[PDB]
Amino acid sequence: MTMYIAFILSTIFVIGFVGFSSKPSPIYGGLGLIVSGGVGCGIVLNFGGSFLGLMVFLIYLGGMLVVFGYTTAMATEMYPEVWVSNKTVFGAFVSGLMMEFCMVYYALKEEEVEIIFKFNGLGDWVIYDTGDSGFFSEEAMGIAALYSYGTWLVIVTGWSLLIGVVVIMEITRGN
Amino acid sequence: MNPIIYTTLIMTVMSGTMLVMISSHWLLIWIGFEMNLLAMIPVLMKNFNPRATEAATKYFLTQATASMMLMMAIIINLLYSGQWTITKMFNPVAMTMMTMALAMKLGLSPFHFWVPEVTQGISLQAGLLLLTWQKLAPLSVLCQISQSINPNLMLTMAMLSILIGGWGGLNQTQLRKIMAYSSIAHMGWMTAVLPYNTTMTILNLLIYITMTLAMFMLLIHSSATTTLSLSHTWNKMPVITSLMMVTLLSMGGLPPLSGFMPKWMIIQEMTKNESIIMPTLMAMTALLNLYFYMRLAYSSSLTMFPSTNNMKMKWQFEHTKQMKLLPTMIVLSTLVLPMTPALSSLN
Amino acid sequence: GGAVMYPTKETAHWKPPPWNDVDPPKDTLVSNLTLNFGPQHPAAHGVLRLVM
Amino acid sequence: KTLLHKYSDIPEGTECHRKAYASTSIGGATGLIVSAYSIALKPPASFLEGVARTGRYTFTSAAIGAIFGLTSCISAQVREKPDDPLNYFIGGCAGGLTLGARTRSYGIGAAACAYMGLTAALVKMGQLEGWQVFAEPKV
Amino acid sequence: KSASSLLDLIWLETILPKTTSFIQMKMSIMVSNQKGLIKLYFLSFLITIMISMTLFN
Amino acid sequence: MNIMLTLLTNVTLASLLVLIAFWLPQLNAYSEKTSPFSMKFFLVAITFLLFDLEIALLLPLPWASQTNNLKTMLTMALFLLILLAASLAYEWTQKGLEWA
Amino acid sequence: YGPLAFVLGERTTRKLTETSKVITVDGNICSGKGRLAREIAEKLGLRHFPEAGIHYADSTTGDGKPLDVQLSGNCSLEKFYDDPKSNDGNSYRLQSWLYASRLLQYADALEHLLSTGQGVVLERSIYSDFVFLEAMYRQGFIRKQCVEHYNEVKKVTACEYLPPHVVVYVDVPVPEIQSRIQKKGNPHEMKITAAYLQDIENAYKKTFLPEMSEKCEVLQYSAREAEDAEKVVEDIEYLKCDKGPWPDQDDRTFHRLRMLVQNKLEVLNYTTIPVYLPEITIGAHQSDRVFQKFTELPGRKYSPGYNEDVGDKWIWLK
Amino acid sequence: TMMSGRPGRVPLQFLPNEARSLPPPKLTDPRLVYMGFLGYCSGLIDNAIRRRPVVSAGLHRQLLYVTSFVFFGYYLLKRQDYMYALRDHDMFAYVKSHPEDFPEKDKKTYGEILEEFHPVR
Amino acid sequence: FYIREPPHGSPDWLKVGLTLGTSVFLWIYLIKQHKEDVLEYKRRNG
Amino acid sequence: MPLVYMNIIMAFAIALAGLLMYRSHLMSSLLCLEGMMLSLFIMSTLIILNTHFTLANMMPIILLVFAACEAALGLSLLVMVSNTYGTDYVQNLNLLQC
Repeated sequence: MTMYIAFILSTIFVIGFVGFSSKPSPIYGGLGLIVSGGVGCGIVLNFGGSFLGLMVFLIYLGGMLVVFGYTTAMATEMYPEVWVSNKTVFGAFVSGLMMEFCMVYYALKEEEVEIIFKFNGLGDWVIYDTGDSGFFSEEAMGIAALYSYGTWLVIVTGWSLLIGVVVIMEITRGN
Repeated sequence: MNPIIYTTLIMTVMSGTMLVMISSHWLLIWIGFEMNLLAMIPVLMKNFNPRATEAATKYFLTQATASMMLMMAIIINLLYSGQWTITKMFNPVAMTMMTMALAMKLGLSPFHFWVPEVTQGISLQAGLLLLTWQKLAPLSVLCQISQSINPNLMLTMAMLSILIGGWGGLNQTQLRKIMAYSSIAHMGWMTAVLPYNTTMTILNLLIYITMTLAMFMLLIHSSATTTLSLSHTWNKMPVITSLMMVTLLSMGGLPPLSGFMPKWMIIQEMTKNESIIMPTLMAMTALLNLYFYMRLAYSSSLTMFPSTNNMKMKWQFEHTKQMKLLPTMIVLSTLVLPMTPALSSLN
Repeated sequence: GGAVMYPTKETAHWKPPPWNDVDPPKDTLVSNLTLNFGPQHPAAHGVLRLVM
Repeated sequence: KTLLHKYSDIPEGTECHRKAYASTSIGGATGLIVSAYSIALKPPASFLEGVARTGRYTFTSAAIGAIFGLTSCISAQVREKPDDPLNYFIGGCAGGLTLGARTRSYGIGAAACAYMGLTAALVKMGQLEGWQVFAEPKV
Repeated sequence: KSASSLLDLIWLETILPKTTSFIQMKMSIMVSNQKGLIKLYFLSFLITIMISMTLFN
Repeated sequence: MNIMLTLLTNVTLASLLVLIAFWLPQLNAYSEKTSPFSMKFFLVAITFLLFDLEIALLLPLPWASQTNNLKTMLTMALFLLILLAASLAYEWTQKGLEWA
Repeated sequence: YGPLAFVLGERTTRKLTETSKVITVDGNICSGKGRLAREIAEKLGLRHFPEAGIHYADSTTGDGKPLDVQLSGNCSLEKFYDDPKSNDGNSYRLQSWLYASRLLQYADALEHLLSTGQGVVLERSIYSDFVFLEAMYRQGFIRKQCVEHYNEVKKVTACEYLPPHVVVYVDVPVPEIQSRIQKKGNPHEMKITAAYLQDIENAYKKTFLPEMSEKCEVLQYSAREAEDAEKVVEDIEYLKCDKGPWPDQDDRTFHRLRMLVQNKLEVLNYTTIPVYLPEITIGAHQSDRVFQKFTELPGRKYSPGYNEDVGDKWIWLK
Repeated sequence: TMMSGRPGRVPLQFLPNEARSLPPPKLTDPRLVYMGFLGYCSGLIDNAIRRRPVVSAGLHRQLLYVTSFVFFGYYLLKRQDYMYALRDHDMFAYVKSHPEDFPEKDKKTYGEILEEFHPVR
Repeated sequence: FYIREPPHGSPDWLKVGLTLGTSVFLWIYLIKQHKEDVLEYKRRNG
Repeated sequence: MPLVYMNIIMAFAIALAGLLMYRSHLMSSLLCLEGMMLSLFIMSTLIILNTHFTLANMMPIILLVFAACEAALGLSLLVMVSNTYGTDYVQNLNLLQC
C-alpha cells in the first residue's frame, strides 16, 4: 500500500478540493483548504521538496487562509452551511468524489486513461531519477539563487508587495 | 487618494504593462498581469461609491480567473515542453486555455459581460484608462503567440464580439455603456486579423486608442455620462459636440475619416487569405455600431435638444482645466486616412 | 431619457441610475455591542451591572 | 465535429433516413447548447421549468434539422440533381416553416423560411465552390 | 392602393428595412438583458470554456 | 514513515483523550441545565499577510549566503529588508497601523 | 492650486486657523440678518458675502455689472410677489436660480476660506434655501414635481460641500415682520402674505434649526439681542463645537474640496440635471437665441483675456 | 510576424544605418506638407476648444504644432520608405534564390492565344 | 474690464520664448538632418 | 504523465468550476481562488522537482507571493462589499447591469 502514497495523497487533495469547491460555510471551506494544503505538502515532500511543501504549511495554511478564517469570523453568518445543508452542495460533493473514482478506476483498469491528456497508471515512483545530488539540497540551492540570480524577480516581487500594502490601504479607506 | 499615491499606482499599472510587453519569460508576463490588476483596482475606486466597489469586485473576479487560467496554461506548456519562453505553445489544450484567459482579459465575448458594468461603475477617467491602456498587455501577448493561436477560436470570438458589441449599444442610453460596447466591437475587429497579420492589429489598436481617448476626453470636458446630459452641451460648448459628432462618424468607420483605414486594411488582409464571408459579415455588422453612433450624434449635435434655465449661469464661466492632447487626438482620429502607407513604421 | 432604450415591461418599472451616487441603506453594517459587565465579573466588585 | 462528419459523409441525395438522422442530431446539439446558455443567463424558476425550457428548445432545433435534412435529401432524390443548392434552399425554408409552427407565428415562419433558406443555399454553394468561412492563415 | 401604399409604404418597407430593424432591436434587448448578476454570466463562462475545449480541442 | 508514524500516534492519542473526555464523563447521571460588529481593524490582519509574504521571501537567506556573488546577494537582501521597512514606515506615518 | 501644489506640499490644514469659521446668519424676510452678518464680519475680521441674489454670478464674472434678466436668471422676484401662481413657472425658476446662486456663493466662500484661511459670514446658504421652497409648496405656488427636482439637485450637489461651523438665526415674530415690510415701503414686498412668512418660520424652526443643531451649535437670537453685535461676536468666540465635520476633515478632504470649489462649472454641473420640468425647461429656439445674445455681449465672445472688444491686447501672443 | 523576425534587426531601433543608403524624404514631399496641415488643424482646434480666436491667437503655439508634426513626419516617412525598400529587397532576393518557384513563362501574341467571344446580343 | 484679472493676462514671455525656441530648434535640426541625409545618400549610392 | 498530475489537474478543474458557479457567498469563491492557486503551486513544484530545473524552484514561491496578494485584494474588496450591503452575498452586486 505504501507503494502509492502519492496517489492516495492526491486523491485526498482532490477530495478536499471538492469539499471547499462545493461551498459550505467558509468555515468548512477553510477546513477543506487546510486539509488540501497539508496533503499537498505531503505530496511535495514525497517528491523531494521539503522546503517548498513546508512553505504551504506556513505561508498558505497559517497565512492566506488564516486571515480568510479571521475574515469569515468578522462577517459571521446566521447558520454554519454544511454539505448536507443544501441538497446541491451534498449532491455536487458526492458527484465530485464519484468523478474522481471514475477517472481513478479508469486509469488503473485502462493502463492508459485519456480524459483531456494521456495518463499512465504506473506508479509515480517510475518517473523518479536515479541521479545523486551529493552534499546539496537542489531545492534549497534553487530557492536561494533568488538572491544571486533572480535579482530582477526580487525587485519586482518587493515592489509588488509594497504597492500591495498601499493598494490595500487605499481600498480600505472607504472615503 | 493622495496625488503622489495616485501617480505611483498609475506608474505601477504602466510598469505592469511594460513588463508584459518586455519580458521573454512567462512567469514574468503573468507577474506583470498581476501587478496590473493590483494597481488598477484602487484606481477604479478613486471616487468611492457603491457602484465603484461593485465594479472593482467584478473586475477583480474576472481578471483573477483569467490570470489563474493563464498560469495553468503556462504550467501545462512547461510540463509538455519544459520551456518558459514566450514562443510557439507546444500543447493545444494549453493554447486553448491561454486563449480563453487572454480573451477574458480583453473583454472579448462571450467574456464581455463585465466590460459594460465595470465601465458604467467607474468614472470617465478610470474608464479611459480601462478601455485604452489595459487592452495593450493582452493584445501584446496574443501577438507574440499569434502563430500558436487556433484561428477558428480566435475568429469565432472576434465575430461574436463584433455582433454583441453592435447589439448591446443599440439599447444603451448611458454614454459609458455605449463606449464599452463599442470597445467590445473594436476588440473583435482587432482580434480578427491576429491570426493573419499582427501589424494590422497594432494599427487598429492605435486608431482605436486615439478615437477612444478623444471621445473620453470630450465627455470629461462636457461632464456628461448620459445622452441627455450630452444633449445639453450644444447650448454651452457647441464646438465640443461638433467634434464629438466628427469623432463618432470616424468610429463608425465612414470614409474618408480615419476610422475607415483599420477596417479597410483588415478586410484587405483577410481577403488576401481567401477570407471573404467573414470580412463581409464583419463589415455589415459594423452598421449597428454606426447606428448608435448616429443616434448619439442626433442627440448631441445635429439636433438641438432642450436646455435648462440654469445653463445661463454656466455660460459666464469658462473651463478651468485643459487637456493638452485632445486637439491632436481629434486630428489623428479624424484626418489621418491620407497617410495610411505609413503603416509600415510599426511593421 | 429612459434608463435603457427599447425598455421591456420589467425594465420600464426600473428607475434610471442616480446622477452621482447610490443612496446608502439604513446602517446594517455595525452597531454598539451591549455588554452586561457584571455583577459576577471579578472587576465589577460583585454588585455592579455596568451596561456598556 | 463528429456529427458534422456524419452529415457530410452521407452522399447528398442518398440514404435520406441517415441524412435526416444526422441533421436531427446536429439540431439537437445546437438546441442543447442554446438551452444551456439560456438557463445560465436567464435563470429558470424551477428544475422542472429548466427541463421544460431545455426540451422545448432542443425539440424545436431537432425538428428544424430533421425537416431540413429530410426535405433536402428527398428533393435531391426526386429532382435527381444532387449538387443543386435549390434543394438546400427548400430544406431551409421548410425548417423555417417548422420554426414558425413551433413558435405558433406566421411572420416568424415566413421570415425564418426566407433567411434560413438563403443561408442553406449559401452553405451548399460554399460546399460546391470551396468557400472557407474560416481560412487557415496562408497570406 | 397597390403602388403607392401596398408595395412602397407597406411591403417593401416591411421586407428590407423594417424586419431587419426589428430583428436588431430584439437582439439588442436580448444582449442588454439589464440583469448584470455575477452568478449568471459567470456560469456562461464555464459553459463557454467547456464548449471551447470540446469543439476546438 | 517515521514522521507519518509520529503524526498518526499524536493525533490518535489526542483524539482518544477527547473521546474519554467528551463521552466517558458524559455518562455520569445528571439532570437538565437549560442553556458581530464589522471589525475594520482587520486591516492589521491583511497587513500581516503581505508581511508574511516578505517573511517567506526572506527564509532562503541562510542558503543565499553561500553564493559566490555575495555582493549581489547582500544588495538584494538589504533591498528587500529596506522595502519592508519602508512599507512599515508608510503604514505607520499614514496612521494605517491603527491597531484596535 | 492643483495636484502639483499638494505634491509641492501645499496643505490647507496649516493655513486654516481660528479665523476660519463659516458663519451663516439666517432668518425670515426682513429679519435684519444683513446688519448682524455685516457687524460680525467686521468685528471678527471675516469676509462678508451679501446674500446671493439673481445676479450673484454676474457680479462674480466679467465686468461684474448685472446682466439682462433674459441673459441671466430669466426670473423676477417682483413677479413672484405680484403673481405667485403664474403659469409661466417664474416661481420655481426663481427658486432654482437662487439655489444655484447660493451654491456658487458657498463654493466661492469656501474657496476664500481655504485659499486665505479667513472665515466667511454668509447671509443664508444652500442648507437654508429649502425654507422658501417649502413655503411656496405649502402655499401652492409651486408643484410637487418642482419640489422633487429641487430635492434631487440638493441631494446631488450639497453633499459634496462641508456645512458651516456656526449657524446664527435671528428670530423676529411674523407680525412684526409684516410691520417692518410695511415700513420699508417696497410695493411688491407688501403683497407677501402672512401665511407665507409663517411657513418660512415653520420650515426654519422645525427643520433647519434642529438639523443644524445636530451638526454643530446654533446661536438663536431675538431682534433686540441681535442688535448687540459685540455680544454675538463674544458668544461665537466662546463656542466650542468639537463635534462636527470640520475637525474630522484632513488635508486630503481639503484638497478634494479645494479642487471642487475652484472649478465653478464642476460646482454647477448638476444644477442642469436633465429633468424636463415645464417651469425650468427652455425650448431649443429660445435657448439658441438667448445663447447668441449672451455671446454677443461684450467680453463674453471668447475666454476672459482674449476679448479684443473690452480692450484685451497681445491676443496673437497670449 | 513578417518583418519582425528578419535576421540582423536591432530591436527598438527606429532607423537602421542601412536606411541612410535610401534617398531622404524631400522637405517638399506632399506627405510632409500634409503632416504640417494636420499640425495646423490641431492648432486651430486647440484655439477653438480653449475659446481663443481660432485663426489669430497663439501663433507661437500653432508654429510649435506645425513644427512638431513636420519633424515627426519626416522620420515617419523615412522609416516608411525604409520598410518598403526592405520589403522590395527581400522579395527580389527570394525570387532570385528560388527560380523554380517563380518560373519565366512563355509569352505568346494574342493571335496565338484563343479567347472565346461572348456576343452582347 | 473683468472684475478679476484675466488668468493669462499679460503674455507669458517665458512660455512664448520657450515655444518659439523649441520650434526654431526643431526646424534647424530638421534642416541639418535633411542635409546630412542627402549627403549620405549621395555618398552611399554614388 | 503519471496519475498524480491527473489528480492535481483535476483538482484545479474542480476548483475552477466551483469558482465559476457561485452560490451565495463571495468568501467561498475567494476560497476557490486560493484553492486553484494551491493546485498551481503543487503542479509547478512537481514539474520543477522532477525535471531538476534548479533555477525554477523559486517560481512556486513567487506564484504564492502573488497568490496571497490576490487573496488580500479579494478580502479587501469583500469587506467593503459587506459594509455597503451588510452581507458578502453575490446577489447584492446587482447595481451595474448588462
